[PDB]
Formats: sequence, structure tokens, C-alpha cells
Amino acid sequence: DIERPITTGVPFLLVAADARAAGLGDQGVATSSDVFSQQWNPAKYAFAEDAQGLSISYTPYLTDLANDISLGQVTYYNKINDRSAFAGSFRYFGFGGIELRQTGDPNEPTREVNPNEFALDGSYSLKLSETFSMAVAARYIRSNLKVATEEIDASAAGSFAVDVAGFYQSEEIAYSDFNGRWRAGFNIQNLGPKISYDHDDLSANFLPANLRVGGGFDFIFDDYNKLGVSLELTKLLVPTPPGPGTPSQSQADEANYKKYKDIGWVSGIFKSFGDAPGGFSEELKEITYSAAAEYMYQDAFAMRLGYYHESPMKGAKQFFSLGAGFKYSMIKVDVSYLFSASKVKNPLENTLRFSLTFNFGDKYETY
Amino acid sequence: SDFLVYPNPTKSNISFLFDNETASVSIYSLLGQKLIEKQITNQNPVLSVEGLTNGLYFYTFDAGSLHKTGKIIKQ
Amino acid sequence: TIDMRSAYAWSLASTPFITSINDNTFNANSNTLEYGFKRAKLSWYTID
Amino acid sequence: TLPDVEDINRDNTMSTINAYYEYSIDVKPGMQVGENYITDIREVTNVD
Repeated sequence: DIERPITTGVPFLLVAADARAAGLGDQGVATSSDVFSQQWNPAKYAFAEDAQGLSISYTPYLTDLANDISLGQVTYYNKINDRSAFAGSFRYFGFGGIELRQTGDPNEPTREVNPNEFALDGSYSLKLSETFSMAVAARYIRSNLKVATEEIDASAAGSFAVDVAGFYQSEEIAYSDFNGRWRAGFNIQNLGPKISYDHDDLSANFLPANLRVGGGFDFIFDDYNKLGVSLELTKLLVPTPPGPGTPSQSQADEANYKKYKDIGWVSGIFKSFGDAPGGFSEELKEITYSAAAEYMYQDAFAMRLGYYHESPMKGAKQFFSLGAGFKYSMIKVDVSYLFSASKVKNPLENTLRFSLTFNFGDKYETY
Repeated sequence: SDFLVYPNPTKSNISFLFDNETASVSIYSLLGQKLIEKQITNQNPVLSVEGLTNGLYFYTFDAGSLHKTGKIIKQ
Repeated sequence: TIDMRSAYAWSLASTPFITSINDNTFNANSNTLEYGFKRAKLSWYTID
Repeated sequence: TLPDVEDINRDNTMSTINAYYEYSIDVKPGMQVGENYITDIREVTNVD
């Protein structure tokens, strides 16, 4: 099973909020230019066809038990020139509202507590070449998942993060049987100081620093049928806590844990590669991957399959994903479903993720 | 008097005000399902969460067709 | 487990008995101010 | 915010009975497992 997974704060940043990526197996770093492409790779906002767009995404949690817990997202992108674009997203994971009271009258004042967690990020993407673009994003993360009682403080913990992304999209290249299109992308996410939930100097948790590298190819038939095959590799840039120990008995455990926890994030980025008794073959296990295929008909219907796999010894979150997308006039509706294949219960099972994106403004050509 | 859970942040039981039709309350409480499944009646609505743990629990009260869910707080 | 370490749920205690009801160690049997002569200072709290 | 009352269980009645069981632990420098109800000891070496 899972042995010593990496302990990183605000894990809700790693959950796919949009239905398109969640139907493509939680990967969008190299897919086609998309409105939801802020969590995965902002650098393709420069390649968006429409002038501007808004997007609302809903991911219910524990649907059978409670209808309150959810992860919502609101994204807005606007490209001014043909070389640049500004984007801004707001992800909000919420438990709904607990109406705490202590009396029996149906009219006495009740106190509402809504333990939530939201990341508000804004990115600028500039198209350097005609096929390559870069993007820089600044994110503010706030966590208020605690309920204020006696001898407990529920002060919200905040932090900042910097994301650097790049997206390359080649021109339409013809082949023997079809005129495909190549795409590649990389994204380093959540580079920022440790988030401290206790508001104390000693006890701090790393941000979920992430590295996504993906590539994709589009087969184009009749110019109105598309088949995009994408493959993404992902890796966490946070050092892994040691296991048994590298020297009584609790002395070694405490010493190793203290040595691991006294490591800065700047040094932790470099220390991520290795820090294990195993070799490079064992070290390569840390990379998760995801392969997806999306079929587009008339640029208004889309059927997507995806497969996401992590390592057996960490995370252990492997699943298949189905997705469907429809465009009526300017509103694209996306629905995503997840079939788990891991021995651990995925909280996104039996959950139909929803997304609704409006696109408006002038139509920009794509190279 | 529609539907009340009077002590929501409780170190004790739940008093569960509701209609006449009996209840089928349950608790899962932070992760997955850990059903308690008591059999609250109309005029004896007292639960027992005093011993389990402390956390934000999920309850699904069932008055027949009146399936009202929510969250309680073990202090 | 039933948690008993809440600070506000504890209050000042009566004078106790040690060996039996007939043991006047802390003057728990007296009916005068001597009932409190053996009480030293105790603070109970949870650091904020 | 509550008044200080000689009634701890909030049943409006001040009890006066003294029927209880007494247990005790020793607090000594060299307490070790196996006696004094000590069932486990966790030694923390260096705390920041």
C-alpha cells in the first residue's frame, strides 16, 4: 500500500476543478487551448480562439451523504492582443454551512460556521514566438477549515504561490493520412513559502509544489473531426519524509523527522530528487502519469476518455474518466464521471462533475 | 419546530426536534461511513455521540420521506 | 473515550477525605472556617 | 458569563454526600513503566 507519502498543506489545490480535465484523467497541461486552463497551464491562454470567456465549475463531494460539501471554481480570461492574455481564477472548497445553536427555540440566534478553503490566482500569458508562449501566475491561498471553540483558535492561514508555465503549439502539419498538430507544455506550480496552520514559526507545512510536463497530438479528419491524444507526467517538488530511519528506538525516528522538517522550501526543491536509499530506478516511481484521448465532432461535441495513475506506494489514486462536452451557441457544458480502480476509496467516485463556460468577444484565429 | 438539532457543537447527545414520523439518523463523521443508526422515535429523540470522537460529523435524518441531512460538531 | 480535559468544565473542589469518612486530614469534618485551612493555591487552565 | 454556584451538575440541588472511590498516583522524578499505573513512556529527545 502507501508508505510515507509526502505531507503537504492545502491539498485541495491538486484536485481537478473543471470537468474537461477531470474527464481527460486530471490532465490539461498539453490539451487544446481552454478557458479552464488556469489550474493546469495558463500559458495557452494566449492561444485561445475567443476574445474572452467566463467559466463556472462544480465538483460535488460525498454526494450520497451531504449536498453541501463541494469544490467550485470561477475562471475569467481575456486576451487583449494576439500575443498576450490576462486570466483570473477563484477556487473555493466549502463544507456549506453549519448552523450551530445551543437552545431549542426555533427563533433564537444561530451562529453559522463555514469551514472553507479558497485559492484566488491571476496569471499573465505572453506569446513569445508564433508557436510558443510563457505565463506567470500569482496565487493567494487561504484556509479556514477550523471552527472556533474554547481553547482553540480558528484564524485563517494564508500563503502566496508563484506558477511558471510554458506552452508550445506547432502549426498544422500534414502527414500521409492526416494533418495532425503537436502540443507540449510544462508548468511549475505553487512555489511559495510554507503555509502555517498554527500561525507559529516551528510548525509549517509545504505548499503542494507541482511539476507537470505533457505532450499531445491531434489527428484531423475532414477538418471537422479531431482525435487528440495527450500524455502528462506529474511530480511533487516536496522532499519525502524518511521511513524507518537513517541514524533507544524513538530517538532515531524523532531525529529523522526533525531533520526532515527543518528544511526550507527553496532548498526543498533541490532536495526533492533523491533523499531515499533506493536508486534512480526506484526514484523514478515518484512520477505519476495520465493518458487521455478526446474526440471532437463539428467543434461542438466532444467525448473524452482518460486514465490517471499514481505510484502503488504513494498516493494510490488510479482511475478512468469519461467526459462529454456540448456547445449550443456560446455556452459549453461539460460533464465528467470517474471509475475508480484503486484499493482506497476515492471521494470523487459516484460524482458527476459539471462545468459551464461562456465565451464572448471577437474570434481570434489560431496558428 | 420544523427540524432542529439543538446542540450542534455538543459534548453530549442530540435532541433532534422533528415531526411525528420516526427517524433513522446515522453518522459518518469525517471520512467514509461509520453508521451509528439509531431509531429515534417521535417523543424520544436522544442520540449518543458523547464517546466516539471530536469532529465535524455528517448526519442523515430520515422521517420517512423527509430525508434532511446536515453536519453536527462534537465540540 | 470521554474527554475530561476541558478547562472551563472544572471548578473549585470541596475539601477531600483521604483514608475514610473518619479521616480528618484536610479538616474535611470540621464545621467552621477550619474546613478551608489546608487549601493551597491551584490554577487550572489551557494556555491561550 | 455564568454565576459561580455551589451546584456543579446543574440540577439546581446542592449535594452533600461523600460516597466515592479514591485512586492515586505518585509524582516522583524516577517513575518507570510497570508500577504506579504507568503503562507507557514516550521520551522526546530534542524539541525545537
